[PDB]
Amino acid sequence: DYCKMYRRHVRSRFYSISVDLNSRYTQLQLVKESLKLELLFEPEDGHSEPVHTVVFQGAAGIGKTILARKIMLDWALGKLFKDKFDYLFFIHCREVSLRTPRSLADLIVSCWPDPNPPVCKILRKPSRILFLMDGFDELQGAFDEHIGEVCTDWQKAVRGDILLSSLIRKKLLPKASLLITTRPVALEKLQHLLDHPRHVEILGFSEAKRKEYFFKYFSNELQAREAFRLIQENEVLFTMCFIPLVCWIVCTGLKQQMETGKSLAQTSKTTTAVYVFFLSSLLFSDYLQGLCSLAADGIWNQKILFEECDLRKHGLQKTDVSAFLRMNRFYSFSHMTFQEFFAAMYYLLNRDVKVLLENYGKFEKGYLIFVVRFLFGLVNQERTSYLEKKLSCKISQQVRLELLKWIEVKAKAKKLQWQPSQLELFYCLYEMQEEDFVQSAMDHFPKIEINLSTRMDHVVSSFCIKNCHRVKTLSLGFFHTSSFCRGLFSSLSTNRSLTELDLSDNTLGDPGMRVLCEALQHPGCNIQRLWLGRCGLSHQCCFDISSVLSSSQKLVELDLSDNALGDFGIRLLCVGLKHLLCNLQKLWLVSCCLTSACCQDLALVLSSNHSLTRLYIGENALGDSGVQVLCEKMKDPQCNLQKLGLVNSGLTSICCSALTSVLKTNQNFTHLYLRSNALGDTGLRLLCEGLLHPDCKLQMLELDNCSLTSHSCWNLSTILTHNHSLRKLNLGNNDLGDLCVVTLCEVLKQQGCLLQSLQLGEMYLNRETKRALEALQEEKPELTIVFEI
Amino acid sequence: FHTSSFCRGLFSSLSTNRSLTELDLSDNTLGDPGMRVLCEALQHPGCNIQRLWLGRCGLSHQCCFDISSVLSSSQKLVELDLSDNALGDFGIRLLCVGLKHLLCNLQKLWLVSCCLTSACCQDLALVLSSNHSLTRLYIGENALGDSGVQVLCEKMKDPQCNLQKLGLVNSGLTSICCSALTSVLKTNQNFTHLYLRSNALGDTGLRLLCEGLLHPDCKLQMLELDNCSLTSHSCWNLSTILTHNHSLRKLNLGNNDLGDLCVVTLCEVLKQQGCLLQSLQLGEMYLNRETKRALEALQEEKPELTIVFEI
Ligand SMILES: CC(C)(O)c1coc(S(=O)(=O)NC(=O)Nc2c3c(cc4c2CCC4)C=CC3)c1
Ligand SMILES: Nc1ncnc2c1ncn2[C@@H]1O[C@H](COP(=O)(O)OP(=O)(O)O)[C@@H](O)[C@H]1O
Repeated sequence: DYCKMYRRHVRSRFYSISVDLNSRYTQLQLVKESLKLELLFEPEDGHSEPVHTVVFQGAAGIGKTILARKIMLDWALGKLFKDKFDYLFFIHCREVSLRTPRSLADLIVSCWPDPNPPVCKILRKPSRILFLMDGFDELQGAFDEHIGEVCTDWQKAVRGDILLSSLIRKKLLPKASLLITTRPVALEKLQHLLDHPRHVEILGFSEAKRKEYFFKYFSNELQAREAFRLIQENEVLFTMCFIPLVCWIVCTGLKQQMETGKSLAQTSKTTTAVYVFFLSSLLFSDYLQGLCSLAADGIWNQKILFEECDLRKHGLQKTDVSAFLRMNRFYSFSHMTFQEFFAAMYYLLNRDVKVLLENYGKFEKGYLIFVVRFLFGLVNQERTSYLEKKLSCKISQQVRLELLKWIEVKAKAKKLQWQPSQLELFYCLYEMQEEDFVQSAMDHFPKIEINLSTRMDHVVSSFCIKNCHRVKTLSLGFFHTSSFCRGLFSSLSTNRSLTELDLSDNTLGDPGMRVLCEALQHPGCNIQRLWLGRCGLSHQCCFDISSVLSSSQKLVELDLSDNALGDFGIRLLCVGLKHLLCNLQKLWLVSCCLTSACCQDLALVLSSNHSLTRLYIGENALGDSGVQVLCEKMKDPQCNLQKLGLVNSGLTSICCSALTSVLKTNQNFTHLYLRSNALGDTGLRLLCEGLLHPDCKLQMLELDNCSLTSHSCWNLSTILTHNHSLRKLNLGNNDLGDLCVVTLCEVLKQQGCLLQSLQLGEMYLNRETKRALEALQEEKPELTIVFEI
Repeated sequence: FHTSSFCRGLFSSLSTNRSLTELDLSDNTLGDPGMRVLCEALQHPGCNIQRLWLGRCGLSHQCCFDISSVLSSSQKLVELDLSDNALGDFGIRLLCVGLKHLLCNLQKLWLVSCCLTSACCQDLALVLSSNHSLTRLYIGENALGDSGVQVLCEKMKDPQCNLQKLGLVNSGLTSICCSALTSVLKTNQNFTHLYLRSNALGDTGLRLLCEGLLHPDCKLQMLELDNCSLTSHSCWNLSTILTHNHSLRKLNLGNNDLGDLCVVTLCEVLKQQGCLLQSLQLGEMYLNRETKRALEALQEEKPELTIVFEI
């Protein structure tokens, strides 16, 4: 059969990567943004748009190419896509040059062993055909201008980029399958070309998978066990080994060490500089210059399949082929990271460094930063000296100052979208490992925002913020953590500059919140502000937070919105709040799944803590009973509460009498919110009962969506005519009628009203009403209106 | 609520009424012949009506001839409404004859949703150079387009033009007419207000408006941009407008995805005392907690600068 012979041929091609593939292969961890490899293309939901558009993301050396070759070999061995698919094809960006227009026939002929495939027979059922695009970072060189060029003929010879762009949007063989493996850097535009794709990220080895990989690498079990033990000797190296490429490099280095008699613990002692130490252990200035210039010209030209002319220009000769390079004549680097490393080393042995600084972005997915990363690696004073004394060369030093200036350029720029993320900057600053320069070039980050998804991220963040000395606002993202939280927040207590800490929407969980709590109550921490919205906490964290409040006198405000604390959680918090050393001022408790029962406890807080100015207990099933319980204790003039809020509390007019008492008595209760409460006109009249009081101080009174009516409208007129202190108001979603609006207008006309804002959003008024509102805006422009819906 | 005889019998006395000043007839389907009857009722010298609203009356181009005669014969009428009547470009061509008359004292003219096109715009231009009493025009919700707006503006750039509060709500414009609007802002010294909602101006259009907004001779006292389908790329231009325009005192940005960075930059720009803005709206978008804190702060230290950030 044709499929059997083609599968045998691709098995022959993909048997090795030399070194055998499957024997050295080890499983990886992948999660859809764990998704099993055998569970790839079936739709989890029965209404999935074509499953044929799946995109893959991963780091450099994560195993996208190895995953592609492994799935191809499985399809060549009778494992996967036998009863489901029939044909699998391989397309590579490096081989498919964008300058030469081609067709799908060319790709099939290249993939087929026979230069004369049955093209007529194999282009009838695209369902059982899957096209693979590996290394997508070499395709969008002209997608930004070729949006409208569409080709749908399989036999038509059109530029490779245009043809693949046509393939992506499912119009050339629309029912065929596609599998694209990409770097995650520059997907922002590609998702526009994608028709309901599935983004799957690759995370690499776990601990057991790492041990399996060392077993499958070394031919000696004892040597593999010693390598494993020395990997756990260095925690940093063990964390770095989640990338299979680093495992390969360290295994080869340990092989070279033990065969030559060198000790293996030296490899473990070497951190963050695996590539440089590996190169030094493996091993002339003309050779280095030629190879470095070859890598640099490949960088500019996006060329990997070098020919003789490049080596002629760079002075490289036939005797200049080594292990890093590979001859196929075709010259190609074994893995790209090596050529970025050589290009980075070039600029320290066009030599103008500014090409790296500003010509970034000309290549999709940012080849340069990785390059520049090793630049920060090499410019390290100890590493620079070691490079000079190991290769007898000299390293330029103005490059460090230029890179510093680039650091401030990146930090202080405005159009921050095009630049790569700040986590890349922190990777660089961890790579270089120069304390004074890190501190000096890092004092330019008053506000730090980072999103963490692996052990390496946690380690680099720990180092970076530990180096920080002048940071004020800090945010974190645990995008998937007791050990993680400990490792990060241990340094935060020692940080004497931090003042605001954002952790909203992170599912750090309850034990992580506990870890944060014992981190905070250390006397060194200077955090005055802590936001914890939607953290997924519960009543357990309230005990720890209460301890923090009773022990810390620097914290000012605090947020706990949308955590199911409950009335028991509030009961736990009030113990800390009532403590005489609590300096809390603003306390959010929105949507904390509360009930009226907690309200009583809250009352004691208002008579035990005087620093609490504004409370926000909206969106809870408090009710009239709870509001009355709060108000009854709140009527004391000594109570210092200012800006209470009861948004969507399900109240009624019953609590309005208590609110009236509060307004009549308290002299500091300025603001007040009541939206989404069925107060009614009786409730508004009851509020008016206290609003007219000469001792009132209410400086705003929101009533949006209170389900009001025009019966208490005279009360509105009275409030405006007599309240000389109220300066804002809201009436959204209240059917008051045209007569009420015009009476409001005529009341506002006089100079005795000091109102400075009013909203009539979202209702249908009249033409006469609109004229009256325009007039009142005309003669008095200070009194703003938002009447327009 | 169900009229030639009816209209005659009623409006015969209205001409003799020496006290009436405003006459509302919105939503009445009095038809076109009834509107004619009203017209011969009005142009009697005794009538003192200064205000006539005719929204959704179901009129057509036929009534425009009679209304033009009324305008050319009456010197007491001040404003006039014709919203949601299918007048058409021919109806506007008929009206402009009366409007261009030297005895027309019209000040406010609504023409919202009059089924117009760009062709009428040229005629309207002559009005602005023939009638100086016309202060505010409202020609929104029509398929005018960039060509029509350019035709209006090209004649509108004269500093002698007395138009103040033009409006182009939902006119289907684009950034092309923004250069003409920039010229208007650069030249005219009385064009205070201006509406542009529901127009796909874009960030390029906002930059083009900023080109004339920054002019020291500007006088624009409000600039609505709600639902203009904006973005954060021209955001520096927003900062520049607030930092340099000392006359603008209102603004609208509803239904514009500007992003958190833009909102916080807006905040920090507004912080300084060099900004005289007295209102701003950020209705109907999803902001951030830090954004909300910044907005609450700017409301705290300076209470005069109102914000409607809450959706
Ligand atoms: C921000 C984000 C998600 O980490 C990212 C964005 O872009 C990339 S990547 O595609 O540049 N890959 C890499 O940097 N891999 C990589 C890493 C380390 C060490 C090495 C490599 C490559 C060889 C040595 C240590 C952590 C990652 C990653
Ligand atoms: N599944 C795997 N099993 C064993 N080694 C792997 C695996 N994936 C990657 N590697 C290691 O990574 C190297 C190849 O990296 P590659 O897959 O080309 O990275 P990328 O896919 O990011 O280009 C090989 O030397 C190999 O040792």
